Amino acid sequence: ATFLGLSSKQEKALVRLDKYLNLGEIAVSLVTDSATSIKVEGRQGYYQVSYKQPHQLYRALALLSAALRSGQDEVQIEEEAAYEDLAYMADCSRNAVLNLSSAKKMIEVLALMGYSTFELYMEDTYEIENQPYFGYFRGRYTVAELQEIEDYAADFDMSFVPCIQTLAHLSAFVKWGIKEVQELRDVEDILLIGEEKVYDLIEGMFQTMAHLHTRKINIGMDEAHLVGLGRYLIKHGFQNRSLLMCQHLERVLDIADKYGFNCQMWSDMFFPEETRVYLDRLKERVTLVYWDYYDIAFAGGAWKWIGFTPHNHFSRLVAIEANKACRKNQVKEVIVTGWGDNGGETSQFSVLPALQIWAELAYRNDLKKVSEHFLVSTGLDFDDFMKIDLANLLPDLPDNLSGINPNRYVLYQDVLCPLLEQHIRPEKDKQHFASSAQQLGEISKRAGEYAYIFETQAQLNALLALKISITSGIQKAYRNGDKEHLSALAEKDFPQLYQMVEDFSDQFSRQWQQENKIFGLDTIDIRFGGLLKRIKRAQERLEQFISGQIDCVEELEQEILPFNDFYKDQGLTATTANQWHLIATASTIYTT
Amino acid sequence: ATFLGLSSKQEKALVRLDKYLNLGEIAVSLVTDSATSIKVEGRQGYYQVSYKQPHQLYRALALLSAALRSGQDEVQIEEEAAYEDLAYMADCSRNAVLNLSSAKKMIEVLALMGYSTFELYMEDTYEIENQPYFGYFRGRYTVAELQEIEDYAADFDMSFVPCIQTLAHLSAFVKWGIKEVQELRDVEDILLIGEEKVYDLIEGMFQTMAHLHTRKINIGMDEAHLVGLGRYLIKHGFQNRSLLMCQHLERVLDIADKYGFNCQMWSDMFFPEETRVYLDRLKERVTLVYWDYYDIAFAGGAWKWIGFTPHNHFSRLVAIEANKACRKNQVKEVIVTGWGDNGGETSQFSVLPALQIWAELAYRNDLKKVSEHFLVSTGLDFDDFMKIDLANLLPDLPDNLSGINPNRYVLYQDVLCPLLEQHIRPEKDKQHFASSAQQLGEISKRAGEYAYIFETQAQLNALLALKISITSGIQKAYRNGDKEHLSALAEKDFPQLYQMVEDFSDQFSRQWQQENKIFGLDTIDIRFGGLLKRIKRAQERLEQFISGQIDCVEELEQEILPFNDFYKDQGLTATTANQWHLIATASTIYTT
Ligand SMILES: [Hg+2]
Ligand SMILES: [Hg+2]
Ligand SMILES: [Hg+2]
Ligand SMILES: [Hg+2]
Ligand SMILES: [Hg+2]
Ligand SMILES: [Hg+2]
Ligand SMILES: [Hg+2]
Ligand SMILES: [Hg+2]
Ligand SMILES: [Hg+2]
Ligand SMILES: [Hg+2]
Ligand SMILES: [Hg+2]
Ligand SMILES: [Hg+2]
Repeated sequence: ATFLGLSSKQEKALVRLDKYLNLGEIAVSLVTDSATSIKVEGRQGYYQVSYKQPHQLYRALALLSAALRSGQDEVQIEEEAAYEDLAYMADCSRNAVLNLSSAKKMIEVLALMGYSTFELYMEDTYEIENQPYFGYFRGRYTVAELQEIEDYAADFDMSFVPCIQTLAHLSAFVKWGIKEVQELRDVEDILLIGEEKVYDLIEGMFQTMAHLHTRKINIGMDEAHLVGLGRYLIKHGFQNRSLLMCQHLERVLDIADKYGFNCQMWSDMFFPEETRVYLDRLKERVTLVYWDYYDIAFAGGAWKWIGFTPHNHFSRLVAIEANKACRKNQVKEVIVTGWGDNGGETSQFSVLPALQIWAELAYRNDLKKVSEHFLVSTGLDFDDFMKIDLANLLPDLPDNLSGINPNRYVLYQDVLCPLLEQHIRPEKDKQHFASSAQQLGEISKRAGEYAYIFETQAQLNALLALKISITSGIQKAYRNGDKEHLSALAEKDFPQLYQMVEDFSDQFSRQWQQENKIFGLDTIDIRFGGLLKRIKRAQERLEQFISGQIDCVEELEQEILPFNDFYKDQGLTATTANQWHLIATASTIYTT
Repeated sequence: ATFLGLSSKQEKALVRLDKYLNLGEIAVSLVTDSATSIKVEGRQGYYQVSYKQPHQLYRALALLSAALRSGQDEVQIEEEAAYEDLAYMADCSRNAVLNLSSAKKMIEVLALMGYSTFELYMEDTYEIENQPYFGYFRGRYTVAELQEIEDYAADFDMSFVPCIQTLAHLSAFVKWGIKEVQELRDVEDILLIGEEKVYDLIEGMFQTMAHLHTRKINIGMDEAHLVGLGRYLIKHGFQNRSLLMCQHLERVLDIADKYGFNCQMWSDMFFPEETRVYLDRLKERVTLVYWDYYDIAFAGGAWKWIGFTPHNHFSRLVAIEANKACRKNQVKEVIVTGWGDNGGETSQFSVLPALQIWAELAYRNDLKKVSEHFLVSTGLDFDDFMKIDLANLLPDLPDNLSGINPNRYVLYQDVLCPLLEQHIRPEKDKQHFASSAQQLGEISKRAGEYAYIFETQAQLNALLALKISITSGIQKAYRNGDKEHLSALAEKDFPQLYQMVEDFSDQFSRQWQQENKIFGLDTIDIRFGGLLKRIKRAQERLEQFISGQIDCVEELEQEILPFNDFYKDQGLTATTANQWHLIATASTIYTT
């Protein structure tokens, strides 16, 4: 395709986007026009594209590309976006730090979908001068790295917003047993309000970020129960948390003003006479984000924080209702969040379908074109990609319940002491995982550049089917005194499970290294390594029982109880279990 | 030996103690006499033994046995013990639950040393009716088990005291995501003061213990910072912790009175007008224990809570000074504590030397006979046994600093990302571990029934020497670009280290199963498994660097910082690091 009206910047962007767009030998002319967000009109090889914001050029061209692919000659497309800003925020704080190459790829995909803004969630994963422990061995971003990511987004006329923490959720930093860190602490993951060394740290934070072009930052500042209740209380006595939050936020905003920043934060804080007055003054100096995944921006969820497998389906359900509500309430700004809770085990690209869904709702208020446009963004079929969710999609789950994550807890639970066993239907769930493995093995064959993430999932599902088979088989066979069936498992199925887990670690490690810096993979080595050792223990214990070397396997004599009652009121068998250390063992492991 | 004056009970005890005592063909007559704790007098095969308390018969006979072994014919021994009660408390709450056979062996050894009382520290590791999650998958003791242990001690005229928790330090119980448990919580490891369901639980505790003969119990009740600051504060607003502690303790003592129990607790609490008055009333209803390991009982330390290797040497140093001070202040009761912090990795029998030390100080006020008497108790040489400490006994450490535990952190630290590296002297420490391995290999050959614990230590020390060699070798070789030296390590030393770690897990597992119930070993499988997987990663990463498949190993490019500054003021290189999850990785692992 050839163009008239391009800037040199747009020329370079189109060189980068060429592999995605298949515009062919057509002629395109560009107009800037704020009558509508996007307009595409033309026929017989000559098209005019108009956009309101420059970044919207790239979605307009995706719509053109899709329309032509559909075999249209005549094109007449018009879109008025509901939101002035549409952002995607990746988590780089949960062990998985997006590598620069992956950040670039994501920026390109977001450009094509219509996002205006890229955000990174960094608790401690950016360098601060004079704070060598901050992000120590975490793969923290250098200033040069953050600049490179920012500048790459700016090349597509996209904005960049760092999402940091200025009070709480700094657990990876505050663990260091060095005075210059411990003196910054209130309690648990919370910094000490009123400590000048804490305000020194926070100025360091802004000094790092002042090296970027952006002057928009998310400072966190959500409310935590224990704020003011640790070393603060010892220092100062008890104080109204609202009052402390007010003290702290003013200090932070004064630092931010010094570096020219505009601050966004969670609304919580703003849900005694003189503190109410303080509150009303501060609210005017900040933008608020209202979160819900299940002068106000809305934060929606792209579900990739529940283990190894995302929930694009659930994301779609809530996106549809959230979009209605945001429109009703004239919301100007939406941030789609890609959290990574408790180890960052889910692919950074696992939620491309959810991302396209939100783009479509924002621009068209429907999903009528989601497949066609997703094909431009990814080169793949949307329904294929949506099957990435399968390890969570147990047959007959209610579709409106969140967090149900058997992908993770079936994997990590013990074999001899299976804490989640009563939440598993051993035939029904096993057959689902077995079938899912087959479906994903086929998709991976046609997934191209994304095949690697489908391979991980195919292997997980096959691993889960066999793990349930062996685990539930042992419980039955042991209860019924069937040493013959136990010997068979020990001889054939155990070595097969062990090998499958090893192969799964090798595949996951390929996925991780493709997407993330190497830092953080180590926690997963530990978890996989522990699982392997426990599988081996299970085999060994059974062998000793079969051979008569022990008279019973005490693990298998224990009554198993429900793991939690989170979905007891809804009557589910499956559940949500999303902390590895509570899934893997009933013993102490972190505690003293 | 033949006896006059024995009860049938004493007859049975002497049958059990026969393998330890080598009295030969002598004649012994027994007298009860409170003029002194113990008296042994006689010659030419005829001896008279007098004791004040019945249990002291067994130490008296140990002293006789030792005196005869020394080739004495004429014996004239007299001892006046400084303390009316001398107790040993084993930890059964840190993952390692002493099995019944080991409890019996320990009781026999304590009898011979002169202890009056055996205690078990059980946070959640005893069954409570109607609380199925309490001790769930922990190897909690049944009532029948606690009875069997109590009765075995009573057979030697020894008392039994359960040491439980009635407010805090219930972390393994409160983690269960079930309403009937979560409703019992204040915050972290702390039960909810003022919740009637909490008082129901505590009555369950006493109901279990009321099945024993003993009516002496330790209820814990130490002070915790966050008492009253979690769900309590939400329910009730802020309260003076002293006042809450006072409210709670009265309730507990009222329950205890109902079941006939006398309660001991930590003194902390007793370090507004009307609360001071409450305090003074409650103090009269309880016995207090004053702790220091570094109407008042003293709790001394037998150091076995710092990893895989004890510190009998440090225990001796503090025992000597603590004994002086307890005598000066007319203390009537001493409890030697065998804590198991953070996984119970140290042998339950690792501290027999410390135990004999305290017995000797209590009965003789010196250690002049420690070897001779220890030979009766264990069948082994005291100085041999003291070398069990070697993995902690780095040359030139100051002998008065506690917790220095390179046995644990050299083992668990990463290879690619060694967080404790600056606290290691790679030649000096490695040579110490190498030599220690040799010394312990020789001792194990002559250790008899205890050989297994020396084998564990010999293997640990050899493992540590090689792990330092490889780890520091990689840091040097990588910094100096020496891919040849890296290839050598990958080819020879890595497989050797991996095998040594596997063999060490197999040996530790034999030690564990000898001493403990199977529950808890699983956390150690996880830790060992993770270490194995990280060793494999290290090899793999180096291989890819050597072969040119990657251009750098980013892990090895990081500046290493000190791990902590705990002993910075004293100028040490070694340190104390005693939480596995902070040693093994800088990444998040328990956090969300
Ligand atoms: Hg954000
Ligand atoms: Hg304020
Ligand atoms: Hg506030
Ligand atoms: Hg919305
Ligand atoms: Hg909304
Ligand atoms: Hg058994
Ligand atoms: Hg105790
Ligand atoms: Hg009171
Ligand atoms: Hg008190
Ligand atoms: Hg003492
Ligand atoms: Hg003392
Ligand atoms: Hg590199």
